Amino acid sequence: FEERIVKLKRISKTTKGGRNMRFSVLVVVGNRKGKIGYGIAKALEVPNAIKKAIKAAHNSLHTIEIHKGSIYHEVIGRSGASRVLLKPAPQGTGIIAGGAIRAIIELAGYSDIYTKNLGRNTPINMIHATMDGILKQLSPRRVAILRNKNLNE
Amino acid sequence: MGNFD
Amino acid sequence: QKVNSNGLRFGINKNWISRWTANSHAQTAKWLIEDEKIRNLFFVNYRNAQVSNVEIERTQATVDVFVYAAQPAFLIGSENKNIQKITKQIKQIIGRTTNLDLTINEIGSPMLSARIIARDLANAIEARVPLRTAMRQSLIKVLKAGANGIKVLVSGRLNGAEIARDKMYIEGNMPLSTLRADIDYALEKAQTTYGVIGVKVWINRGMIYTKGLNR
Amino acid sequence: SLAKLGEMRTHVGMVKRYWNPKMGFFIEPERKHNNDHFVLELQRQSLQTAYNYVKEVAQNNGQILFVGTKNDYVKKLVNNIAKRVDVAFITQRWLGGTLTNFKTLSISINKLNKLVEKQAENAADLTKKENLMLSREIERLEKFFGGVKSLKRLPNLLIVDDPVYEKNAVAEANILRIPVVALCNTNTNPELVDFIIPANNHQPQSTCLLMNLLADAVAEAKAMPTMFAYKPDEEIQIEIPQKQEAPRQ
RNA sequence: AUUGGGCGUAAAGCAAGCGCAGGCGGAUUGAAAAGUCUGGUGUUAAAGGCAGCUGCUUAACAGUUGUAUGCAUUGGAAAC
RNA sequence: GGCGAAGGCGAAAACUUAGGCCAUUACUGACGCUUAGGCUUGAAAGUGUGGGGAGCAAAUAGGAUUAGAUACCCUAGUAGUCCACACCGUAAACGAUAGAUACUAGCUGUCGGGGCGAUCCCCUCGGUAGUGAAGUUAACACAUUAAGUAUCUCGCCUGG
RNA sequence: GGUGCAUGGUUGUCGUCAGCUCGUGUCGUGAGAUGUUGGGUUAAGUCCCGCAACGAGCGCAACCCUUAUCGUUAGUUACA
Repeated sequence: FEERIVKLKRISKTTKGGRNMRFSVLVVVGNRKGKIGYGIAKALEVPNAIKKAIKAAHNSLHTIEIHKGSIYHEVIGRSGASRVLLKPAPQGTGIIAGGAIRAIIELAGYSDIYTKNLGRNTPINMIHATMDGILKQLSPRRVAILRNKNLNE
Repeated sequence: MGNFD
Repeated sequence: QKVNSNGLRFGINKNWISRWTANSHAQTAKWLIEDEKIRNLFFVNYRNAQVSNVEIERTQATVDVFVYAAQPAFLIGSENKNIQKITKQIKQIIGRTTNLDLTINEIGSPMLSARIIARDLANAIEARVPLRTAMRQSLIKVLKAGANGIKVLVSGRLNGAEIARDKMYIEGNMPLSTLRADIDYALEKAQTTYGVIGVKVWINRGMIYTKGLNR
Repeated sequence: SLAKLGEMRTHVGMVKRYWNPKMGFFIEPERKHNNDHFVLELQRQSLQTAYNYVKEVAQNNGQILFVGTKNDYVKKLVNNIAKRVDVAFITQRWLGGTLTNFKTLSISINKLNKLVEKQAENAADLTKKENLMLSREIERLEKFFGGVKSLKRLPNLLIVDDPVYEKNAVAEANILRIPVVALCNTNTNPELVDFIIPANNHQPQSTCLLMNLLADAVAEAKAMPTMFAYKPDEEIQIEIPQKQEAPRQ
């Protein structure tokens, strides 16, 4: 639970006689052991928006599984024309990634990883693509169970 | 879910 | 462009602050300017005294300046070193033939009096404290004091130019348009090093139904 | 044992060619009637599953909720079920968010009960106009919250007589992980409803029948007698706004 | 953008058809072995890149040993 | 609604003539898709020669409104719009969606062939539309006639 | 003396116009939408039905003053 923000954005919708300046923030929540969630919310002030985003993220959490501190098979995250790639790095290289990717992977209790940004660079789409790529990970024990070759095959 | 509790 | 809430419900739900009378248009101006010097003198000299309001009682060369404050020790001082000084200052600023015999009385639940809250906001703003946290803390303390919603709006240089960026807060039923609301109002002029900061605090202390007239 | 196949004299039939095609499992190949008939053995199996689940839920001493919104018959039906068995129920339009958000409605039901007791203790202290105004608001609140008033936590089980017409209720129930059982007619989407009951709900005779078996199933777990379930023959004969004419236009 | 992009509205499907050369291409059997894989031999100068060691008071560096990559010949495999 | 590959095709007849769909116990036996170059067709405007000119109408003249009006309006008005032989080869030549093939829920019409047969309706194989999920898309939206899952080939794009 | 293009406070205008927003939740990759829309009645977002919305604040009315009837306490420096 570090709750490190990634990108706060200054948004505003027009209105008769003035500009409704109601900026929004994005947060990442992770227990450094497998719990990951994200949440985007808007408010008139920084603390209100931060609190709302943390509540939204922590309310909707979802788990991930760890094998030697890294992803074990290469996977590409296709979501909203903004691709993010993961690769099973060897134990020594350590964490390397962009801003939002490093935030997500570090808060995921992870370790060494290889990533490369593809497509656009808007943080929300990167977060969505990375999360999709990390949750379509199909566990080796799962495919072992759903196959007749469960005995280490 | 099989059964409640 | 709205009328002051204190002056709208004045004389129909709130008693007058300076009750007195004299000969017609002869020297009431003199008393009006002289007694007011006490009212401003308290609020200027004793910031930390947390004086809420003072009542003036004049009739044919006699004066009774009632005082309501949360910390009377500052007014009294140590072993009554300050009460004599304050009473002699009031005498020197009012004259010589009028008996004074002032009193100092405690206020019940001070944290729901607008004047001292505005004074504390001005002190916090002039102390380079960021406006948001201090205003939120004061809001929390006044709400916890056991009153109704609050309406604090502050204008001035909010740590920079482009002053027209005032901040306002509302956290409960505050019907300004209702005469039968018993709404207390006060204003303070925080004086920061960059300019003038105006703080306004509206406090609701419950409805005033069945009160008949001024208490 | 439990509503033998003879008693389901009118339990199959729906409007022609409006069925969701992903339910090809339950419906046999189409015939002249063009109303998608259902297999009764799997129907009895589904009834057994629902019975043994709601019985255990009631043994857990939780809270279950009932839903009925169609025009007259199902509303009177759920009212009768509520007055017969101590069950939470909803008779008017679903208020769009009863379960997904609960703090904004618990305050409302608390206000309802507080004003009910305020009326109960007020000996005409206020004016008659003031008395009339409060009672009108009481009537308003009972019109919407007369059912869900004796609950404290989120309902751990809810029933729906028509998931298509109650897509809001089933969607809200599926936002959470709580179970839901529905009279899944041949036009619904089974991916949402947990326990599928492929029965007929447009016709009057079948909805009351299955609602009564479920009500007795939850009642028997409370020791109460079973009016329409497990009871055998020459019974289960329900008064009928006659059940005929399946096709709709 | 072979791995590693696109062509409805953002640049981009020729106005359409007949079409040779080119690319691609039904199922089964036989052979050959041009593609394909693999074993042996020859060669792919030295310096340099990589790894280890030694010597400069230690590195920069120098020396030291192994190291890839392709090509040609020869012997087999027959799934495409 | 039908046909054609596209442009397009609607008073009636005769001759010549093209392609398409359904069923095939028939036949050749991979002879099939795409296509650089090439060839053919290709709305209207326009041009060369000879006719034709009822209506309409660029250019032009006059009468109106406007400050101006060489425009919108009105009255005249030639080339042209028509036909015969050639030339020009451009259009938002639009489904803004290249061709060929296999697979992928369903519902509502409509048109043709076939079986059954008073029409209506039963269904089979096709062509043309609407609604609609998984799926795709940046969204609009497409969605068995794909902008879906894939292959083959060609053409084309690389800021204004 | 200057800077109302550094201000507080005060004030004009839309305008006594009926609007302006927030909390929770839902939908949307998003700015955002949903309440505030649709149907009736009012000067009024005033109320009532329906409705993925449920509630809340500012804003309207109401509590205030004055005129319009009567009862009562009081009778002068009114009245008679």
